[PDB]
Amino acid sequence: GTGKKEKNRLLREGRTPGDPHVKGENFYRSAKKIKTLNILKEGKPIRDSKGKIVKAASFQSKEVPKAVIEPNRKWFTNTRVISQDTLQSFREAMAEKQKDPYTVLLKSNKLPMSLIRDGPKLEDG
Amino acid sequence: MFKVVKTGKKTHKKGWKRIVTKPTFVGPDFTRRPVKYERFIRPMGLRYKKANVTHPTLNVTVQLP
Amino acid sequence: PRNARSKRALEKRAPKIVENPKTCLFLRGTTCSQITQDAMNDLYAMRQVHAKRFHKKNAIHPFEDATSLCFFSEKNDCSLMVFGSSNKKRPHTLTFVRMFDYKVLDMLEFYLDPDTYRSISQFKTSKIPIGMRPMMVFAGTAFESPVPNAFTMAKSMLIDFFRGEPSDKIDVEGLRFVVVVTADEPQKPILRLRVYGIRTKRSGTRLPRVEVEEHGPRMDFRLGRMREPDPAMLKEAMKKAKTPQEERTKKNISMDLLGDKIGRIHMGKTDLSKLQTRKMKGLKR
Amino acid sequence: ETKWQAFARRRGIKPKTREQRRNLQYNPTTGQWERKWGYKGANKRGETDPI
Amino acid sequence: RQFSVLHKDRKQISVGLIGYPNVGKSSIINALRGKAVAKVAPIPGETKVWQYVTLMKRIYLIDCPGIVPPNQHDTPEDLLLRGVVRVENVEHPEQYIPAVLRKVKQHHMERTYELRGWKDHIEFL
RNA sequence: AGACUAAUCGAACCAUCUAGUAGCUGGUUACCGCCGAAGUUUCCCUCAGGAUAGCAGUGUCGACCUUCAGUUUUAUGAGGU
RNA sequence: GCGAUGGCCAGAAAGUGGUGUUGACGCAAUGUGAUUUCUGCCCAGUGCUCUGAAUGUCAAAGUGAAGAAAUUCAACCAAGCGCGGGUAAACGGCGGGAGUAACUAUGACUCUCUGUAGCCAAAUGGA
RNA sequence: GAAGACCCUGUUGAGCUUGACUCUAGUUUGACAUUGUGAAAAGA
RNA sequence: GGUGUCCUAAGGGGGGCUCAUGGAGAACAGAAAUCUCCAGUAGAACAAAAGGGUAAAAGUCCCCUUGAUUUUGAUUUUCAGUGUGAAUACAAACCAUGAAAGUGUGGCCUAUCGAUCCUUUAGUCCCUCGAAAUUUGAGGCUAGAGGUGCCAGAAAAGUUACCACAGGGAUGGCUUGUGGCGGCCAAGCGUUCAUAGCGACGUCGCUUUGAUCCUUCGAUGUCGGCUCUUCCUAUCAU
Ligand SMILES: Nc1nc2c(ncn2[C@@H]2O[C@H](COP(=O)(O)OP(=O)(O)OP(=O)(O)O)[C@@H](O)[C@H]2O)c(=O)[nH]1
Ligand SMILES: [Mg+2]
Ligand SMILES: [Mg+2]
Repeated sequence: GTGKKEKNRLLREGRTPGDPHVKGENFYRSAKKIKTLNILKEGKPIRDSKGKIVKAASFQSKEVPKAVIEPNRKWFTNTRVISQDTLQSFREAMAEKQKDPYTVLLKSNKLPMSLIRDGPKLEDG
Repeated sequence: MFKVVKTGKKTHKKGWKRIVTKPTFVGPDFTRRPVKYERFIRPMGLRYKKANVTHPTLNVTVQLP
Repeated sequence: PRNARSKRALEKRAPKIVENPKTCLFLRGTTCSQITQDAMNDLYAMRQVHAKRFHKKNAIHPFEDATSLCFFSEKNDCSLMVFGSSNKKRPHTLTFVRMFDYKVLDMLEFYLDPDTYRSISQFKTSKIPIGMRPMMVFAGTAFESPVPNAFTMAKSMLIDFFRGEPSDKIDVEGLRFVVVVTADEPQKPILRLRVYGIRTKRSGTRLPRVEVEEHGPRMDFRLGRMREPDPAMLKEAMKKAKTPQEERTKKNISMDLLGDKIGRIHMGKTDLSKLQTRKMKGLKR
Repeated sequence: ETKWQAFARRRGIKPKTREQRRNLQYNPTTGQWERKWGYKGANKRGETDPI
Repeated sequence: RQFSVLHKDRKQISVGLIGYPNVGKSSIINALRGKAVAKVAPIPGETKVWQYVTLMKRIYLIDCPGIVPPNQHDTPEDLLLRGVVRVENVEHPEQYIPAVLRKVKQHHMERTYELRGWKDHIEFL
């Protein structure tokens, strides 16, 4: 055959020479799978001989960032707008909607439901 | 921001799970990740949906989603 | 394209999913009659907005070499040409050239009858506004051939010439002019091009009574030489692109009237006939 | 596909987000917002300083 | 499988089983899996904590302890006949026998215990 | 059961290589006299990093010659406040 | 899996030993683990095995040419691999059912799917 | 027998696994020698 | 291409104007400085590589924006063990400008590492191959050329709850009874060449006709029980 070494496997699979690799790659492990399985091993800090942490664990950095918001014109505009025709079409759909047990909801539409659903009843109001 | 959630039955624990200690917003149609792959834990008792928002011009405070 | 204006020009000339309206280049050979020039002027008047016009004499014979036409199309971004010429054999000729990717897709000669040609100025009527699309009527049995022929290609080129800018909506006041092309199968058949203006009258019903009045020009053609497309080039040219606003339909996935994504599940028939119930002690005699 | 695009596809390198790739950064020492490049960018820092 | 194909964007789907104690949740998980992967007992409260079982590559099953939603109109007799409690830990068990005799047909009891001729539940017992 | 194999078992016991190696732990033996310290200074991929400046002691030698100085004053800068 | 010029072993080796005073109702290795119950549906991606055509990769030995020779260059080139077939279909994947214009793999493009104790099975319908 | 158990550090030791690295027992393929004596062809 | 300088960036929109050159004139000024008129199809400028680019402009000066890469999308393509989806395409909205018709923007790209490195060429009159000579070859030394498409290369993983050894370890005169954010009022503090700024007491906005009972929202942090004594008071009883 060709060989069970990693050079032989990469040449057989036609990988690009000189590409970097993640430590622990083999036939059974890709880079994504190695990252997934190294997540389970993460969480332990690096310490010196006296137990003082010299490198913090993942997402335990202790470094205090600069929490600053830049000035931007986008903060003062309308993100979502809707027209009266679109609202009226949605109101007609709201009135027309029925319930089917054999259909399921997969992704809700972000809509201004307070302007679309009907008002409370007279006696309740 | 994150505290360490420890797992395992041995005296030495694994420490990869991080719990968010501040209020969060998870959005609509939210289903939590399975526990074997849930690194970040946003607890249900800290999730918010509404806020008391003030309009500086109109001088009105309304509870908005 | 270092300059932003040249970058804009290149982006206009770039291939697109939804293509721009086609531009027609009107040009003439070294010898071209006054009748042929008048016919080219009338066609340019019917298509002013999406046409460019040359004004020199070009030593080009389209059915021998079309490298110059390819160069002119590449330089002017004109995917149609109307080319005028004249010989002793062919006294008044309009050559319609349609191209694909700056290479000649197909060509067709029209021979213009000089004794029956009337210009737009020879009718004292109200004319078509600039940029307004006329409706089109193609009449007669010459355009329904099972095999592609000169009349099918002529119909395709005339539709591509008069189609204008496509739109999803039209004002009802923009339905006032019609271009009618009539041709019958058979000695050589005559393709007749006429343009009319449309007036509407009361009829006692909801629909109006349409009456027509001639607008011009009045052209009579005999179909001449023909250059058919390469089949592979024609397949590439007749591929149609799907816009992003055309959703690729997924199985059991829909959008309802409120915009929610909805999935369909299928339970199947409930068949409990093969179920044996538990043979309890209390159910035995 | 270019050399970078092939390399990123092989190595699982994800494209940077538009917020991540902005020409803006906060300088702590001066306490101002500054561009990373371009006219008066941070890549040319100190070319106009007095000392 | 249909639900998994509908949620093919995710890595998998999770199916959680809920209901009353002893309605058969763990048994349903075992029946789907083809193997005794969850503990099954006729006593209520056999399952005390949630359990993941990998049914297929993209389908998870989540076993849950049984729940009784509190109702002001439900009686201890109703709960005991629904199977909420262990009957070894109740006081005065014969006070629930008349409910069982109302629920079960008389000839079914007679052929079950090969016994006939009682006039009340005390004499039956 | 990694169980048992002479109280010795995730590899028995005996002698030798062997005074094996340790940067880690412990220890390291009279007196008086004269001096006497130090912690990013500058460069190098970091931690399981290095040199290096600086600060000291003994000798000498050279005309131990030139004088210099963590100071003030004078002139002129900065601070015109 | 093995019909003896064999399999499974052991040994540094042997004119070496064992199984073997053995021969498929046997021997050796696996998994499961009395009885009763029991085999969701369909394949064909990994794998299992096919001397089926290839030289495509193709060592040593051997062959030819050039050079004064060291040497260099050429074909030739086994198994395995590769290519192309059938599966223990084990692992694995696997919402169905219809059509067609593709025409073989992969299709692809539309359609639409929700008995207060019985019947049927060789007494029983069970874990 | 707490100089235990636990945590932390090592130029740490050792057992164990796998297309981690370099080797290798075994196995398979080819060539050379053991290897001799006559034919019938096909090429030089 | 190498150095040293300068800029409220480029772009977009709108408006006004007309260029290179020639002729005739104007102190210094004289082929060549600036000014005036006439003639000037672009023979200038700017883009591209016309065989017909552009003239009340696509050139050049003023005005306005400069906000340095917007928002939304059940849609397109790719991706996502960090799935409020990201990137991308398209569309819409917004935005800039203009009286307006309109016009236009909301980026361009790219693996990395050596240069004391890698590859390669020449030396005829360079040296040596140590018994001698010649021809190949090799080494040394010197001088060149190119720069990761054609300049080679850049794949030494885990686990130990069966274990072992050498070592090192195991906020505080804090707290308590009365929410946060936003606005207003306000005695007073300040200020009175500026009339700003602080401000208790308050107040106002957000956070079921005695109902409903068909909405219980995550163990990293661990408590106990027995026996028995004493203290505190922040008092349940007397
Ligand atoms: N006859 C019959 N019995 C069933 C069936 N399914 C479950 N059972 C029995 O019902 C009892 C309850 O089964 P479980 O699987 O423990 O049900 P559960 O609701 O999970 O009980 P918890 O663990 O307390 O939550 C078991 O003894 C089963 O044998 C069934 O389909 N038919
Ligand atoms: Mg149970
Ligand atoms: Mg259960």
